[PDB]
Amino acid sequence: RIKLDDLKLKSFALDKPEGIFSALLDQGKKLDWNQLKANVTYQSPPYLGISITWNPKDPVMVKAEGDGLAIDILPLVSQVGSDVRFVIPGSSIKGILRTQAERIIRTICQSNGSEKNFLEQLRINLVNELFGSASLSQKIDLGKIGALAVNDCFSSLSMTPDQWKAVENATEMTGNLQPALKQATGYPNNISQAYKVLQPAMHVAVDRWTGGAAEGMLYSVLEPIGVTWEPIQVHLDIARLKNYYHGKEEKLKPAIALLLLVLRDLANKKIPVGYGTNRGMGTITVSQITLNGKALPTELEPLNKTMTCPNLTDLDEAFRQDLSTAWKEWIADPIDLCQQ
Amino acid sequence: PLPTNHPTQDYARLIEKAAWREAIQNKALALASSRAKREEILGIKIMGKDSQPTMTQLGGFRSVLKRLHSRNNRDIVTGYLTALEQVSNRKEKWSNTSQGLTKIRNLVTQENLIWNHLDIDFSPLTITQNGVNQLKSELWAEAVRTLVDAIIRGHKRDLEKAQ
Amino acid sequence: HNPYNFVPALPRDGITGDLGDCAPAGHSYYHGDKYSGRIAVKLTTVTPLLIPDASKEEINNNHKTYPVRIGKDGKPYLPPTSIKGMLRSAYEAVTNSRLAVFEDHDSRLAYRMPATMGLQMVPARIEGDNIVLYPGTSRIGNNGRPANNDPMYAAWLPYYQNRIAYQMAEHGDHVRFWAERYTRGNFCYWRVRQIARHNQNLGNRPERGRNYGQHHSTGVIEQFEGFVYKTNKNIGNKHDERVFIIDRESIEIPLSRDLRRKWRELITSYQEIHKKEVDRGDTGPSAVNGAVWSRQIIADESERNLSDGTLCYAHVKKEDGQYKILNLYPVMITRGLYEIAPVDLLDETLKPATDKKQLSPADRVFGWVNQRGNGCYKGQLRIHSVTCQHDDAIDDFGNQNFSVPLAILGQPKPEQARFYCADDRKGIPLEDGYDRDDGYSDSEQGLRGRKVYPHHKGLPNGYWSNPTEDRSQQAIQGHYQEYRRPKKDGLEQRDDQNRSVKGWVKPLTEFTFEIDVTNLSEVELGALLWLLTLPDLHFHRLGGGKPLGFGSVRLDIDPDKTDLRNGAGWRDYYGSLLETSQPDFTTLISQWINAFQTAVKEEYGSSSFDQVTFIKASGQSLQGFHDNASIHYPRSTPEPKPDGEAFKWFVANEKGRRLALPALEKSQSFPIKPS
RNA sequence: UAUUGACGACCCCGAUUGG
Repeated sequence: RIKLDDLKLKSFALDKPEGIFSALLDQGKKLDWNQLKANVTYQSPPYLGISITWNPKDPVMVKAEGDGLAIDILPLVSQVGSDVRFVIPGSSIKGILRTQAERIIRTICQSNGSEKNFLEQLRINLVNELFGSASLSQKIDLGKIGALAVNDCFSSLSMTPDQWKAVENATEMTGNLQPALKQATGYPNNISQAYKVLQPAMHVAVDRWTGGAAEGMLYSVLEPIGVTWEPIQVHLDIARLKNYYHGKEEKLKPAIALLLLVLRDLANKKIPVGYGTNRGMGTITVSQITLNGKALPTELEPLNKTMTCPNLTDLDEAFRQDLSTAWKEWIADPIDLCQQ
Repeated sequence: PLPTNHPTQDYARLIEKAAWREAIQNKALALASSRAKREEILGIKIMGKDSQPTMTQLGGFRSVLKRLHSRNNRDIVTGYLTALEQVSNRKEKWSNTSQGLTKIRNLVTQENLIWNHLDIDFSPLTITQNGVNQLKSELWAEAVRTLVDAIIRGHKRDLEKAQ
Repeated sequence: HNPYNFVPALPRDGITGDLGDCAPAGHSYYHGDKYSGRIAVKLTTVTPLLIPDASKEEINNNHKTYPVRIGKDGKPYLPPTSIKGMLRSAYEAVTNSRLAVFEDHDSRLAYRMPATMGLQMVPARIEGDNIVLYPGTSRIGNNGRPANNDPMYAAWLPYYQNRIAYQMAEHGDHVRFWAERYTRGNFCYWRVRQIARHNQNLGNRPERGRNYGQHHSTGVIEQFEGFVYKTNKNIGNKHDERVFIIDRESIEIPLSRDLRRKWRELITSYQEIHKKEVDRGDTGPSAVNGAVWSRQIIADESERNLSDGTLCYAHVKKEDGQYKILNLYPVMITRGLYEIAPVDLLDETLKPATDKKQLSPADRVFGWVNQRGNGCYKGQLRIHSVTCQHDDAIDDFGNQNFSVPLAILGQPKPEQARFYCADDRKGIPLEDGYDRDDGYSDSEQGLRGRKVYPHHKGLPNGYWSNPTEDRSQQAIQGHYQEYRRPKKDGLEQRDDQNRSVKGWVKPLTEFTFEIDVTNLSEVELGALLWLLTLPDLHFHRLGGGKPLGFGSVRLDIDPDKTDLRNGAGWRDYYGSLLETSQPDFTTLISQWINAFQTAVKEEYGSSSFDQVTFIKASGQSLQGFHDNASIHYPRSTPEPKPDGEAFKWFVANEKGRRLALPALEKSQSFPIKPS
C-alpha cells in the first residue's frame, strides 16, 4: 500500500512561446490541486472495509526470526518511520483466517486432507476465490489473486531503534536487561510498570523420573502481556470477486456468508494468533467489528454496520436469513462456484 | 588503473562491486560443493547418518550471522560464540567437529582469513587505484555471510544423500 | 512418608484401540465421530501456590528472593504453561502414555561401595597385558577376604604420622622393605618397619616395635619387596599407606576388555565429577575437613588408561575354586558403576516418541516434537483466558521487605537405586536388605516410572498462618512446620542452597481458565473430563514447592459455560448464520467417562478400573497419604534440626534395614529409625 | 569385623523445515 502527499502540478504551455521558455528556464506555471479536485467526485470502486478492534487477552506476538542472548524468545518489531513498533504481519492474520475458513468448508463437506500434500490441502472451494491460489498452468490457469487483503498490524507502543537494540543485546535477565526494559517500555523510573507491559518469564521441561529441569531444557520468553495494538484492517475486493463470478452478483452471497462465519469464530476467540498458541499465548478478544461497504450491490447494503455481538446479531436478521438460505443452497451442492 | 581523482572513478566503483559480488557468490558455492572444504573452513562434516553439529546448531549460528552487517558487528558474533562456549553442554555439541568453534572465531575476526579461504585473484576484477583494499574492507562483511551460508546450505544437501 | 513416589509406567506392548499408538486425528476438519469445543474450568487453591517471577528476582550473598508474578491488572498471574504441564503429567499418568520428557540417562549411574567391601579387595598390577594378584603370604579366602584370619594382603606404611622414612617414598618407588606383623581388634597386618629403594641395601633386621596404641606389636618380622601404592591423605583419620609385596605368592589372569572399559569409565567418573572443585582450586573434598584429593581424581588421563605397570586394587572371589576378578578399583573403598544405564531399562514403547505412527494418546492430545530428527505434531488442546477472580489474592505477610525462607529444594539424585529403580518393568519396588549392586543390574529390571508428589493430606489448621515465625521446632498437632527453613542461632539461614519468596497466592483463591479441544476421540475426551471431575478431596499439584505441599489445587467444570459437540453438530452450527441450539453434553459426560474406563480395563487386562495399578497409584497420589503420617524428606531426627543432615538417615538405612521406597498404592511410611 | 563428618547446589535452551 502507498499514499501520495505534497502533490504539485506544473504546467507548460508548450504550444506558445511563454510556455516553452518557461519550461527551458522558469520552471512552469504553478497550479493549485484543490480547484481540480473540486471538479470531480472521487469514484471509489466497489469494496468492503472490515475493521476489527481487539486486544491481547493472553500475550500475543510473532516470534522474532532469531534468538536473543538474555531472552530466548522475543517479539518481532518493525520500523515505522522514525520508530520501531511491534508488528503482527498481515500474512499471519491472513493465514489464521484462511485456516479457519478451510476448516469450516472441509467440515461441512466432510472432506479430508490427511492424504493430500500441503499444496492440495490449500485448494478448496470459496477459499480459492477469497484467498487465492497459485498460478498453475493445466491443460487453463487455476491461479488467481486472492480477493481478500489484510494489513500489517502494529503496536500502539513505539520505541526508538537503539532502545530496542538495548533489549536485543542484553545479556543478564537480572541485570542490564532491566534498564533496557524500563527504558523501552517508557517507565525508566518504575520496573513494575515496565513488567506490566513486557514481562520476561522462564520455562522448563520436567524429566518424568527425576523432576526438576531436563538437562538443557531451560528457556525464557519476553511476553508482551500488556502491549496494546491498533485495530486490524481487513480489506475485501468485492469487484475482484464479481469478476470471478462473471457478474452474477447473487453468487457473491455464499462467499460473503463464509467470511462472516470466519469473523464470527474470530470474535468467539476460537482463532488464536501468533506464536505459542498451544502454550499460553495468542488468544485475543474482539471488542468491535466495523463493516464499511462502498458502492455495494444493493442486496448487500445491510453490511454497512458496526457489530459488538460476537454472534453478529447486530446485523439484520432478514439479511442473515437471506445469506443463510444462499449458504444452505450452496452447501447442498458445493460446486466450484467460480466456474460459470 | 584509474587515478583516484579521475572523474569516472565513482562510476568504476559501481562496476567493481557488482563483479566482485558475483565472483564471491560463485567461488563460495564452488567451495561449498566439496565435503572436505566444509570441514576445512568450519569443521562441519558428515559421520554416518549424523551431521556434526546437528543442523539446528548451524541454523542457530546462521540466524545470528545475519546480524553481521559491518565489521564492527564482529562484536555480536564473538559475543554469541563466547556465550555459547560458556555453556558446557552446548560447547560439547560442537565436539567431533574439526575445532569448529575456533575456526568460526578466526573467520569472524581475522580480516585476511575470509579472502585466504575464497582465494580469488581480484586483479582482473578491479581497475581503481587501491581498489583491492578499498573493496576488501568494504565487502568483508558480505563475503563472510555469503561463504558460511553457502557452506551450511551445501552441507545440507550431502546430509540428505546420507540420510 | 517420603514426599515423592512413582506411579508405575506399564509397558504398552499390545495395547490396542485408542489407548494404543495411532496415526493422529489431525486438524484439517472436525470428524463426525470425534468431539471439539470449549470447556470452562474453575481452579481453586487448597494449599498456597508459589508462582515465582524469576525476571524480578533479587540477590544477596547469592541467596535469592522471588516475588509473586503479577499480571497487567495487578492480579497474580498464573502461567497457562504451568497449568498445562500439571494437567499433561497427570494425563500421561492416568492414560499411561509415552513419557514425554526424558533427559540423558544414557551413561551408567555411579554409586559407592560400603566399607565392608574393601575387605575383599586384593592388591593388583597389570604386567604387560595380564592382571596379576599379590596376596603374598596371605591366602585368598573363599569370599575374596583374606583367609583364616591371616594378615591383610598389603602391608601398611606409616606415612602421615609415625613415618617410616628411608624423604618419604612415592607411588612409583620400587622398594625393598622389612615389615612386622601387627594386630588390631578383629584383624592383623604387616606394619612396615624399615625401607630402602630397591637397588639400595635394606640393612639389618629391626626388632620388637612400639605398641602404637591398639596397633600392638608381635615381633614377628619379615622381609618383602615390591611397590608402595601411596595415594594421598584422602580422609581425615588416614594414618597409613599400603605397599604391594611381589616377594611372595602370586596369581595372574588375562586382562579382559571388560575390565579395561570399567577402569576407564570409573576413572572418568572420578576425574570429571570433581572437575569444578579442583578447577576453582579446592585442595580436597568439601564434604569433609582435612582430607585432600585422592590421587587418581587429580591425575591425568594417563591414569585413566590402564597401561603396563600401573597398580590397582582388584575385586576377586573364589568361584568353584577359581579366583575370578570382577573389577579394578583405585582405592580400598571405592566409587563404582551400576552395570546398566537407566535408559536401557525403559521399555521402547514408553520412551519418548520417535516416529509419526507411534504417537501415544498424550502425544496426540498435547502434541509432540521429535528430539532426534524430523517429526512434529501440533497439540489438539489449548489452555487460555486464565484469570484470578479475587483481587487481594497475594499473601504479602505484612510488609514487602519481609520474605520467608523456604526449606532446601535439593536436586534429585537417581543414584539412590532403592528409590528410583524398579525390580521389574511393571515398577515393582526393589527388595529390602540387598546391597546396592542389585540395582541397575538386569535388563529385566525396570524404572519406577512417572514421579508424582502426593497431596499433603491432613495438615493442621493454620499451618500456613503467620509464616515468618519459625514454628519449625514445635509439632503443632503432630506436624512440624516443614516448609520454613529453620533458624540457626536465632537468625535466618539465607544460604546459597535455598530460595526465599516475598509471598504466595493465598489458599481458597479461585481462578478461571478455558480449555479448547479439537478432534478428541470419545476415549481421549473421556480421560480428560475424568481428570476434571474427580471426586472430592482429590487434588492436582501445581507450581513449585510440591514436596513441601504448595500448589495443591481443586479442578472442576462449569457445565453451563462449556460447549462440546461432535463434527456433525458443528456442521449444523456452521450451516447457518442464524443462531441454533447446542446439544446438552452434560447427559453424555458420564458416558464418555465410562467409555474411557472401559478402554483402560480392556487393554490393561484388569478386572476393574479402580484396581489398575497406575490408576490406583495416581488416585492414591492425588488423594494423598492417609495414615496421618507426616510428609517430610528423610532425616535421622523427628524434629527438623537446623543443619538438616538428611543424608545420615540414608547412611543409617544403608547399614540398617535397607528399606526401599514403598509401592505408592501400599501407602507405607518410612520408619524414623531405618535400622 | 564397620568404622571416619558433614557438607553441597543444578539446568541457561534442546530437535526440525530453510524454499
